[PDB]
Amino acid sequence: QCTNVTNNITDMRGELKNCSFNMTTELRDKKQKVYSLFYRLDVVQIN
Amino acid sequence: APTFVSVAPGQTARITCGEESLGSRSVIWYQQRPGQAPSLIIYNNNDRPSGIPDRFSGSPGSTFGTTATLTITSVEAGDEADYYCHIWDSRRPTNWVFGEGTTLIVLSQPKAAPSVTLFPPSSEELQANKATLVCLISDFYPGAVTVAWKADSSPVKAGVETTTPSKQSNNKYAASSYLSLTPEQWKSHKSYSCQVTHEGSTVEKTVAPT
Amino acid sequence: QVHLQESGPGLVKPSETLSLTCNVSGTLVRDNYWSWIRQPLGKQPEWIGYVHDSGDTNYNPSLKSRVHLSLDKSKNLVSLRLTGVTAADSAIYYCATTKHGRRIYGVVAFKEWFTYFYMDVWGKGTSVTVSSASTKGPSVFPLAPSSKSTSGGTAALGCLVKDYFPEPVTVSWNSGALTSGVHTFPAVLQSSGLYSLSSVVTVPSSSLGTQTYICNVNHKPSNTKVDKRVEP
Amino acid sequence: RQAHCNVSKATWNETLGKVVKQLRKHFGNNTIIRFANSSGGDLEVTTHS
Ligand SMILES: *[C@@H]1O[C@H](CO)[C@@H](O[C@@H]2O[C@H](CO)[C@@H](O[C@@H]3O[C@H](CO[C@H]4O[C@H](CO[C@H]5O[C@H](CO)[C@@H](O)[C@H](O)[C@@H]5O[C@H]5O[C@H](CO)[C@@H](O)[C@H](O)[C@@H]5O)[C@@H](O)[C@H](O[C@H]5O[C@H](CO)[C@@H](O)[C@H](O)[C@@H]5O[C@H]5O[C@H](CO)[C@@H](O)[C@H](O)[C@@H]5O)[C@@H]4O)[C@@H](O)[C@H](O)[C@@H]3O)[C@H](O)[C@H]2NC(C)=O)[C@H](O)[C@H]1NC(C)=O
Ligand SMILES: *[C@@H]1O[C@H](CO)[C@@H](O[C@@H]2O[C@H](CO)[C@@H](O[C@@H]3O[C@H](CO[C@H]4O[C@H](CO)[C@@H](O)[C@H](O[C@H]5O[C@H](CO)[C@@H](O)[C@H](O)[C@@H]5O)[C@@H]4O)[C@@H](O)[C@H](O[C@H]4O[C@H](CO)[C@@H](O)[C@H](O)[C@@H]4O[C@H]4O[C@H](CO)[C@@H](O)[C@H](O)[C@@H]4O)[C@@H]3O)[C@H](O)[C@H]2NC(C)=O)[C@H](O)[C@H]1NC(C)=O
Ligand SMILES: *[C@@H]1O[C@H](CO)[C@@H](O[C@@H]2O[C@H](CO)[C@@H](O[C@@H]3O[C@H](CO)[C@@H](O)[C@H](O)[C@@H]3O)[C@H](O)[C@H]2NC(C)=O)[C@H](O)[C@H]1NC(C)=O
Ligand SMILES: *[C@@H]1O[C@H](CO)[C@@H](O[C@@H]2O[C@H](CO)[C@@H](O)[C@H](O)[C@H]2NC(C)=O)[C@H](O)[C@H]1NC(C)=O
Ligand SMILES: *[C@@H]1O[C@H](CO)[C@@H](O)[C@H](O)[C@H]1NC(C)=O
Ligand SMILES: *[C@@H]1O[C@H](CO)[C@@H](O)[C@H](O)[C@H]1NC(C)=O
Ligand SMILES: *[C@@H]1O[C@H](CO)[C@@H](O)[C@H](O)[C@H]1NC(C)=O
Repeated sequence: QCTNVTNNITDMRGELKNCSFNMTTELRDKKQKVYSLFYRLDVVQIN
Repeated sequence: APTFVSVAPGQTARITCGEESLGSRSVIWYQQRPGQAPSLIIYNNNDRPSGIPDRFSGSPGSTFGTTATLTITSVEAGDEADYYCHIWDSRRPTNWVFGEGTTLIVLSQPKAAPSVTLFPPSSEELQANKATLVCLISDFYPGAVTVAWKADSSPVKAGVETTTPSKQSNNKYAASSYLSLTPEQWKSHKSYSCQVTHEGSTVEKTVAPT
Repeated sequence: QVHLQESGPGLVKPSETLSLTCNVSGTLVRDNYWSWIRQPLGKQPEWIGYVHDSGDTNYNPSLKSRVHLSLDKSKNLVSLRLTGVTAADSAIYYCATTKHGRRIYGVVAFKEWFTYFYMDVWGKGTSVTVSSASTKGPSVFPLAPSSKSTSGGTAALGCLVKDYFPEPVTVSWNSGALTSGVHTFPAVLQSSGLYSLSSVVTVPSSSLGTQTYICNVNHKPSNTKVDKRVEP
Repeated sequence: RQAHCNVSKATWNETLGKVVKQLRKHFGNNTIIRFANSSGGDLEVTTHS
């Protein structure tokens, strides 16, 4: 679930995204919601 | 909304305005004297326009993670005013509303404690189904307002309106606080009160029906 | 020297087209940039968009649909137009010349620079308030002082004006004879748009028993004159 | 900011002039020798990966 990185759009058409995902952790039953950054070329849209 | 900063005459001032810097900034500072129009002090951070003294200095916009800062050293009496900052952040969109200004005030004489006088709503007002408490605050300096209405144990947040403090040809300022209630509410609680704090010193006076 | 004059009606009914005018002297209206800045009472200013020749004009995104701007070289003036005003538009509208700037943090080949604006010379402005309230006669109420309140004497005393519009109101005591210990705190503009003013007087606790304490309220727009006697 | 590569134009113009001179030996002294852009392919082939 990505949100475009903080930028002033003058076109800046940033490829960078800011995506939070439900990631696993050290324990099997537990999970965690962590975020990251990914360029436009690494991610595709899922309808 | 307003933020006050006390500075002794002839000493350095510290002014905070704006969010944390996410990109390279171009900060603008403005001077709004009481009643007058906002006048420009600093444009493009430390760089200033013609006719401005060097005591005003702006923090550089090259660093990231900090807030803008207008530094005034050895403040003269004329420098006291309201100061707004206009943020031009590369990461942030265009800002059309200035930041919350900082109210610089030279002490210009010793601190005075507020004189408070609380009056119950008029008996004539009960006939018109209107009840109003009046909390008068005067002979206080500086012009810092702290409204606190406590009906017995618990307070009432809504129904209160207060005006801006203004001096009346004296060091003191003029603060008047009001409260609109119903006749059945004045006889509901056992006693009301309006507390007034000033620079960390709270003064409380109560009132009870008859 | 640059002489900028801000002219406007100053009082406009709700849902009405507000129009102002900024007189300009010392320089042509077309050569320099122009901007409008309104400011609510007790709050921070607000950029209401700028205007310049060659189609250089941008608006505030919050009121972009309602705001308008225009210029004319012949008369050397700046005009502001706003349709459908409400009570939130009550502000002091300033008119100031603006200068642009170029701050570069990148290569500039890929638009890694941005333009910042700053207003150098301002004007007095005009105080514009939007309200539908008509002229209302003041209602006087007298606060009642406590009796023999303490060994310290000098009990208090005062009046109470309520629901009056518009300003100003002149408040005296005993038809000007009482001029000592007179407080007339500034009017508290209510949320409903009707001003309210109080006035208190410190009197001796001994003379509190029997004396003439009458506050007289005069209001010019309604030709109202009300006196009231205060006693414990 | 964007990732960018900066190459001096005097040197690139000078070297490019060395490559174009040699190429004429195979195709003739006076012929049009133009240089163009990538004509297609994946992101690998199209750019200087
Ligand atoms: C690949 O290539 C690209 C492209 O070549 C490279 O991109 C470059 O990357 C750099 C960093 O990676 C960037 O550096 C940053 O530069 C900026 C800008 O520096 C310039 O602009 C400054 C402001 O200029 C204005 O004010 C002047 C008066 O003070 C005035 O004379 C001037 O005309 C400008 O005014 C203009 O705007 C006014 C309105 O605002 C208007 O009224 C005016 O009429 C006018 O239109 C300017 O100060 C800078 O000049 C400094 O540096 C010059 C170097 O030639 C000096 O000659 C000059 O005296 C200044 O000195 C400063 O630096 C000196 C040491 O060098 C120091 O001694 C002195 O005290 C000063 O500090 C420049 O003109 C800067 O603000 C940032 O800090 C960065 O340094 C580049 O912008 C960017 N792009 C380019 C084209 O270079 C990329 O890096 C390459 N990558 C690789 C991997 O190779
Ligand atoms: C990519 O996406 C991720 C999310 O997936 C983004 O990560 C988020 O980034 C934002 C900031 O951009 C973070 O907000 C900040 O959170 C700080 C931590 O708050 C928590 O802990 C503090 C105590 O340590 C508690 O007080 C907080 O409790 C409160 O907040 C929650 C909501 O979060 C409310 O529900 C509660 O009622 C409380 O109010 C949290 O538990 C927080 O400290 C920080 O606050 C600063 O900024 C706010 C802005 O309104 C100010 O009001 C506040 O006073 C702080 O002000 C800072 O700046 C001023 C100068 O202007 C300084 O003077 C101050 O000292 C201070 O530095 C803010 O709320 C968010 O938490 C974070 N979330 C996650 C999951 O990571 C990435 O940023 C995003 N990145 C990109 C590139 O896009
Ligand atoms: C990270 O994982 C958590 C769960 O561990 C996600 O929270 C859940 O989000 C879903 C939607 O994707 C919520 O579903 C809701 O279901 C109701 C019907 O039951 C529907 O009406 C709503 O419209 C919605 O679809 C769910 O309630 C919610 N919370 C849980 C399961 O506790 C979270 O969204 C994940 N974050 C990501 C993937 O970024
Ligand atoms: C790439 O960057 C290097 C430096 O990292 C540049 O080398 C400089 O070249 C100039 C003369 O052109 C010298 O005056 C400098 O002293 C050199 N730098 C150092 C650290 O020695 C090089 O020219 C740059 N080339 C391009 C194409 O951008
Ligand atoms: C943001 O980009 C827009 C593009 O129109 C530009 O007009 C504006 O001045 C920029 N502002 C900032 C603060 O970068
Ligand atoms: C530089 O390139 C131009 C064509 O872009 C070419 O005409 C010119 O001759 C080149 N410079 C030299 C020294 O050959
Ligand atoms: C240049 O072209 C001429 C005429 O075609 C030819 O005679 C000669 O060998 C060529 N020289 C080179 C260096 O290619």
